[PDB]
Amino acid sequence: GRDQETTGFAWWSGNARLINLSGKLLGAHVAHAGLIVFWAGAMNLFEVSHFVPEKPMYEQGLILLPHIATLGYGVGPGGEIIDTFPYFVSGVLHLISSAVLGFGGVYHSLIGPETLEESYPFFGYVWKDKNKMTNILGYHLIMLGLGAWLLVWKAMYFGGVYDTWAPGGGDVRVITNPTTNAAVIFGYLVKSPFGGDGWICSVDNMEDIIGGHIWIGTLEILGGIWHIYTTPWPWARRAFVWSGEAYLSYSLGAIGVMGFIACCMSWFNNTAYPSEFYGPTGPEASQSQAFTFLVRDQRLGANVASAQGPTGLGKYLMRSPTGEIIFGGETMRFWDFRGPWLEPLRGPNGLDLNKLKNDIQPWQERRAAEYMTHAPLGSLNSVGGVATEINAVNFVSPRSWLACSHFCLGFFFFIGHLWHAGRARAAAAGFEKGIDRFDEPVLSMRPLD
Amino acid sequence: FLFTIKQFDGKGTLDGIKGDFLVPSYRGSSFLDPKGRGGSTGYDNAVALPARADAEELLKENVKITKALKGSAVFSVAKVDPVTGEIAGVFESIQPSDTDLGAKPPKDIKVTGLWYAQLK
Amino acid sequence: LTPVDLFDDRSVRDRGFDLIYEARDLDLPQNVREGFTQARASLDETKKRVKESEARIDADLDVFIQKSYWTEAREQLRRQVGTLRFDLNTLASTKEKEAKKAALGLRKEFIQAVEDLDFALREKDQASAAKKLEITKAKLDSVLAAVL
Amino acid sequence: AYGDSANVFGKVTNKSGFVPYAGDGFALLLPAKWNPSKENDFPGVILRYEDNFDAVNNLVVIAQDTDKKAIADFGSQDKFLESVSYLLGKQAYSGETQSEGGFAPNRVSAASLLDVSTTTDKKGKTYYKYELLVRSADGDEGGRHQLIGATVGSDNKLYIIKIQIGDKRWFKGAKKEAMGAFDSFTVV
Amino acid sequence: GLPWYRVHTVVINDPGRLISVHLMHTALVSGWAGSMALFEISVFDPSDPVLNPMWRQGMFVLPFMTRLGITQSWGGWTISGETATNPGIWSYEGVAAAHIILSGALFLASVWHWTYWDLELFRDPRTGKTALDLPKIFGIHLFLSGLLCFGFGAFHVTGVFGPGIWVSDPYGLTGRVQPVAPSWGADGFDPYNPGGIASHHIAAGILGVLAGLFHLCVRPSIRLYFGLSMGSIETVLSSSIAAVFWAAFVVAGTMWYGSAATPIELFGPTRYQWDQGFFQQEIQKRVQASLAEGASLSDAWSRIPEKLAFYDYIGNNPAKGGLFRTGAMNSGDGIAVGWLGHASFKDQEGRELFVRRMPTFFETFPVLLLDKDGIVRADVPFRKAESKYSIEQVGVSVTFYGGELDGLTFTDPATVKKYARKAQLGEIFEFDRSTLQSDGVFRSSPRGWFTFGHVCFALLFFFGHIWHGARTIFRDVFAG
Amino acid sequence: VTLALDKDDPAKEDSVKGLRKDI
Ligand code: CLA
Ligand code: CLA
Ligand code: CLA
Ligand code: CLA
Ligand SMILES: CC1=C(/C=C/C(C)=C/C=C/C(C)=C/C=C/C=C(C)/C=C/C=C(C)/C=C/C2=C(C)CCCC2(C)C)C(C)(C)CCC1
Ligand SMILES: CC1=C(/C=C/C(C)=C/C=C/C(C)=C/C=C/C=C(C)/C=C/C=C(C)/C=C/C2=C(C)CCCC2(C)C)C(C)(C)CCC1
Ligand SMILES: CC1=C(/C=C/C(C)=C/C=C/C(C)=C/C=C/C=C(C)/C=C/C=C(C)/C=C/C2=C(C)CCCC2(C)C)C(C)(C)CCC1
Repeated sequence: GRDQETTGFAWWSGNARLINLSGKLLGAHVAHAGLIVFWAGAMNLFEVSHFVPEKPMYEQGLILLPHIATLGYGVGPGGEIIDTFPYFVSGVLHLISSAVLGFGGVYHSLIGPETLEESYPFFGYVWKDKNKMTNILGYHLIMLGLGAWLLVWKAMYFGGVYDTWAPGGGDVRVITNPTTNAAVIFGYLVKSPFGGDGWICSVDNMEDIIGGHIWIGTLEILGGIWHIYTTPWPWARRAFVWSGEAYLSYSLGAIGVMGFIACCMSWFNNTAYPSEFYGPTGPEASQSQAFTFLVRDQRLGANVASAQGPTGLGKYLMRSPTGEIIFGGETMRFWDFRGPWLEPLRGPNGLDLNKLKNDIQPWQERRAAEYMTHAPLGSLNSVGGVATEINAVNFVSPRSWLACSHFCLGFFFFIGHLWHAGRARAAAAGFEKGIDRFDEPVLSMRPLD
Repeated sequence: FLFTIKQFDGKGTLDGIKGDFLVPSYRGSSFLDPKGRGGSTGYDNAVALPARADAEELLKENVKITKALKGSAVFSVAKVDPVTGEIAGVFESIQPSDTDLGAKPPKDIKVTGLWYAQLK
Repeated sequence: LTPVDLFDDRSVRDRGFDLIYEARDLDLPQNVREGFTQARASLDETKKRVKESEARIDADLDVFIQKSYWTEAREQLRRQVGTLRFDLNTLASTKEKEAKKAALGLRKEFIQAVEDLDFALREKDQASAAKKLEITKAKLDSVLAAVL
Repeated sequence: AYGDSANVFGKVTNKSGFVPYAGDGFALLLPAKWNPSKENDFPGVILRYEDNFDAVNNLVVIAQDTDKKAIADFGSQDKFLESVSYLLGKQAYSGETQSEGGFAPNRVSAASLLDVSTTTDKKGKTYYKYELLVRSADGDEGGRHQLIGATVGSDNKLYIIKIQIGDKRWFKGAKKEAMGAFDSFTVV
Repeated sequence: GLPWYRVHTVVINDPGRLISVHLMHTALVSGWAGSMALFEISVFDPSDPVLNPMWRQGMFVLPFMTRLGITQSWGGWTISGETATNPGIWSYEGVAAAHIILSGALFLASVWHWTYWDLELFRDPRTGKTALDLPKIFGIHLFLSGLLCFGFGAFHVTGVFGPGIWVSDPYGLTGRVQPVAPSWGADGFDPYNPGGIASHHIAAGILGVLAGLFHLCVRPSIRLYFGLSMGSIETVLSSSIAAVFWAAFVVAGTMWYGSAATPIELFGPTRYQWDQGFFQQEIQKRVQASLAEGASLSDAWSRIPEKLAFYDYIGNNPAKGGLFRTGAMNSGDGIAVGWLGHASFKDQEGRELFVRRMPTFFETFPVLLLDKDGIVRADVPFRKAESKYSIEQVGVSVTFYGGELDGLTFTDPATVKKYARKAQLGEIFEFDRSTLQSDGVFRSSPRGWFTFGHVCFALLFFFGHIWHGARTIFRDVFAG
Repeated sequence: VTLALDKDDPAKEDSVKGLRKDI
């Protein structure tokens, strides 16, 4: 092990004693991967064991199974779960794989050499050695590109991902014409993050998703080769801190942003996160309620078209500021919502009361009714309900869990970026420990006021 | 103002089809004011000032009149597409403005525009 | 003071007025709430619904394609045809061994055709949509011949 | 200070969700969570219970002396419903209005009969039963479900049970309680 | 350069100028006493002593002057409402003028003591340095204090020489300043027993005199003197602050909870009185008696004194007020003109319906009419889509017995609901909210304002005791 | 008619008369 007397780092900063220990650092990272793979496998098998075919996955508080279901495994027409053995296979595979990674980490943390540069030059690396650092980034960049292409392969081959917008009903579909038009693929990137544009969260077609992964997959592999055969340019070296903590701070900041984006994706996107498995989105639940009553009242004998509300802005239907006909009520804020159950009734100009008056299919109703009841609203003790509700329902939208968890994760990792980045910059300057007590810069600065 | 031609019964020539239309109250009886006083659902009294809860404030409290008014509209067919059975022309209508549930007098709103319809 | 008016709306329940309430009964199994079990139980009702979808795919849709009403055509797909895939599956399930397998194969070939036609509407290609629709009609008729 | 040992590792007393209640010639299984109420909404109220939180979910058992020895004597179920319409309530609002969607002019409340039935107890007496959903311009609770059942006891007394549930709670489980108590209602 | 919060520390060791600075404070207090009184007299209306009492007129010092005897005024008017036949030198105006003249005299005295601060009296004879024998100073002052206390209770309060103290019936319907006799018994400790004041002041007074002699004769213990820094002026200041803040809490509670020293017809009714329906029970009681005698409802309600009915009003409740709702009670509800009479709400069935009164804790309370059994039979529904207790469907009619609306019956839903809203606020009285342009909101009585101000001062003075006391105990550390 | 309590209580449930002797 190590002691503070020889490192200057206390036990609460012990892992910081592994910065220059390449061999030990390898074991630490490899081991941590084992933990991640372990949970993926363990929790998956736990979910499979606690899964029941009489209830939707979202009602069973399952988060991992929805991911496999979206990949198009053990799912059928309407999102109905045919079998769960595929899910069991995934858990078993990850769990056993975690053992291999665990052994490697333990070895590279005990028997393995504390450093590798002395023995294995290829693995041997020193922070600041930009060339080597860029090469390492390249290798991992290629790996991520291959992973994205594996998804693209599963979409156009080896079966297909589940398409909630599939024609004549939602089910797994083999993407055959993935969007490769740069304008469409990169359009999302330049889209405003505000309402309507929804930036990249707006992606509603699997064709763009698979096509976008095609673009990112290629660029990452090409970028890896570039970083493998190129060294940072003068401008970069003069505008970046070359240190392990600095490199970590860059990753911390990036992963923190990715966390926030993932939170929004799980809360707004319904394509990449099928509402059939992940449950309805906040906007989806609201629109579903308006549709549920609109249908019920219309059947009772109410003209939803000319039904003035208390404010006079239409009880069931109204016009979006843009002009599109939208459901009335506070759901006006979610007028930009788009779901496979509501699209058929829509048309060039907002909703089509013709479809609403006649052509409303029973499933369009049943689905909306189910979504309305299973809204994302919930409590920490898992007491399902808008609020001020009695303890009767035990359900919290999986979307809520992912959105809340990843948001908090992103926030902390951003704070970690600020901590590591600032310390890295201060370390480079040399004032990380504190003031010289003899070269205090302020004492040499202008007396200001 | 609630722009509307509810219950319009124009009966002029192909052009200038003069008619009258209903002008429902801009706000419904349920609609509650800032004070909470409303028609079907409301305090009906100035709960804020207990000593003056009921007084000349009657015009604003316990009134919340939601009676519907009437307006006149004239439509004219500029063109007719017989093959597609579609008609289009200009419309002109003068309707009363919001009366704040009787709190304020209504104001004449002259709305002019174009109209399109398919005779099928 | 007026008595609350009463209306005899008992007929609403006949026109699926309890669909929403049934779908919101968590006590009912998910399949029951979704109506999947009900349809799988009612073979004649399922077969009828399938023929309704056939009419929409055959004696319809082509209209929008002719007038380039892509939005309506793409919405023509799904909607009532939305359950077609589930319907065809249960009818094929009625078959056995090779019969069921062969029927499922026809179901797949048809499902592929409907997706090709839908992509044509997405690209707003009338010529491709027209020919694709004809292919879809043939596919459905083949599946119908087997499932029915 | 009765030395009753705590039910440590014991068995639950009642999980049926319904507590059996007995009254004057009438018996029914009141919802367990529902608490006694002290508001006589109508004349002849004998039993009045309401949900712990939402008072909209309430149950009233009205017993009125009636010469008729049979609920049929009152006439057709529709006729009887007209005579018992008072339960649905009365619109105090009288203001002329036409800005209420889904409601006839000058009408801010509408009751819709969705089901009618005439069940009979083992004893043999029949039970005029009606299911109605009352909607309001405010649309509070998304409507109020009304389960009304009536019959004449051997005491030559008309017994009427009216259960009201806010639509919100109706499709959230409250229906199960209402139905159980309504079916439990029995008059001797 | 003494900090702003330490400028008055200059006289800490100047006994000669300490009297001067104290003389100033006394002068300012005396001046305000007469000034505020003169202002109140200039803005007071003695025309109506029933529906326009002093507390309704927002008077604060006038009640205190009346409490000890002052009732007449050179304006030829008595606080009783009758003409002041001979107000005398002690008229409200006279006592005010006296305090103002006293203030002036104190000011001149302060000037002299400030100028001639170096008096040999302050110097100690043994050393010659300025030294005060705090031990004896307290004793002599305590002895004089006891004399006044005993004299006030045995003469001014008793009446033998003093005019007397204000005593009123339990319902403050009738009361004035009459000589009282010391209870000298267990009842003497009853806060609502006037006699207790004379007995307590006489007893406390004689003891104080004796205690003063002890402090004057017996010297302080050596251990106690040092332990309590009996040689420090700040020591007495800290202990004195503890005494004033303690009394402030006691005085406030006496005003809020009410007592024989706080007449309800001089400071207004207490909030608890309404909470327990004190005046309301009396009104109903005598009404039932008159009905039992055989008089009609009108006769019984006509017998009810408007003053008693005026007490039975949520408006007169002191708690019913606002922190920034400044002004007299008359402002915000109008000047009471008369009593409309008792309002009897009855349903079509003939059942008598009682309007639930508004609890003090509630700024706005829903109108509910309940039967004698206590079952709500009628109310003003917030939702009228399908009401089941609507005043209309219940058919409630309000009939006023006695007062202005005596024999007046109202069936108009709006009219009945209007009276029902007033009924929930207690007896229905006519109010002129034009002369003062009332805002329509209730104000607190002088009783409530006095309690709030003195409680606040008391809580703050607690910090003063801790601060000055800490300085005395840690004088060595605070030294500098 | 109604007893003073049968009147004070419905008007004020916290009235001393209604809040006393209740045992
Ligand atoms: C008769 C009571 C009394 C007396 C004689 C004193 C005397 C003294 N106090 Mg003091 N104090 C008291 C009560 C008293 N205090 C109480 C109740 C509190 C609790 C809030 C305090 C808290 C307190 C603190 C925190 C401090 C003192 C300090 C001092 C000394 C400096 C005075 C000063 O700053 O000049 C005065 C100069 C000023 C600018 C202040 C006047 C400004 C006021 C707010 C305006 C006047 C408002 C109004 C007229 C006040 C009277 C209200 C009354 C009618 C109810 C001084 C010897 C200071 C000290 O160092 O102790 C030795 C010190 O810091 N006191
Ligand atoms: C992901 C969590 C994680 C990982 C992977 C590591 C990894 C490592 N830490 Mg570390 N540490 C952690 C968390 C972690 N730490 C936390 C939370 C703290 C704060 C309490 C510390 C504080 C800390 C200090 C102060 C030090 C380390 C050190 C080290 C390195 C060698 C450990 C050692 O010297 O003796 C090894 C420890 C043991 C032999 C005891 C048991 C550990 C074994 C390997 C765990 C195996 C468990 C698992 C069930 C085995 C599976 C077997 C398989 C067949 C299934 C190593 C690479 C040391 C170092 O190298 O500094 C330069 C050092 O001094 N850590
Ligand atoms: C992969 C990301 C990552 C990595 C590799 C590191 C690595 C390191 N960090 Mg660090 N950090 C991160 C993320 C990361 N951090 C984030 C996101 C934050 C924001 C909260 C921080 C905030 C932070 C601070 C404030 C400090 C470090 C420090 C350090 C160094 C000391 C290691 C150590 O403490 O020894 C052994 C390991 C421990 C003592 C950790 C103990 C276990 C923790 C305290 C229990 C927490 C459990 C947690 C609640 C579970 C939920 C997590 C999540 C779901 C919310 C080390 C090199 C220290 C340093 O000096 O930097 C050079 C230091 O002061 N980090
Ligand atoms: C036969 C002779 C006689 C008689 C008949 C009485 C009769 C009476 N005396 Mg009395 N007394 C006598 C002799 C007599 N005394 C003698 C010889 C002395 C010694 C000199 C006293 C000293 C004395 C004192 C000190 C007091 C009385 C009081 C009273 C009255 C009781 C009502 C009361 O307690 O006030 C109201 C209720 C209380 C005082 C109890 C509350 C006390 C708390 C502890 C005060 C709060 C202090 C604290 C800082 C507050 C914190 C904040 C708070 C929110 C918690 C009563 C009429 C009291 C009085 O004057 O009435 C105002 C009283 O305070 N007497
Ligand atoms: C270095 C170190 C550390 C740690 C680290 C780690 C984290 C390790 C781990 C490692 C690992 C990572 C381990 C793991 C393992 C696992 C395993 C080995 C598994 C196994 C499995 C099996 C045996 C089977 C199972 C099964 C199946 C799958 C099927 C079904 C049934 C069952 C479930 C039975 C610490 C912190 C202490 C610090 C110091 C140093
Ligand atoms: C897959 C897919 C897709 C695609 C996506 C993409 C394409 C992504 C990418 C993204 C990206 C594109 C990312 C990147 C990022 C980067 C950045 C954002 C940059 C940053 C920068 C920095 C951080 C720096 C800074 C600075 C300055 C400049 C100054 C000096 C200092 C420094 C240097 C620090 C889509 C859409 C179809 C959807 C579906 C799926
Ligand atoms: C010189 C002289 C003269 C005259 C005198 C005089 C004229 C006196 C008076 C004086 C005065 C005229 C005094 C008074 C002053 C005032 C005061 C002393 C008061 C003050 C006030 C206060 C202190 C209050 C405060 C506050 C506020 C306002 C707010 C709330 C709270 C309180 C209330 C606390 C003669 C003829 C005698 C002769 C001799 C000389």
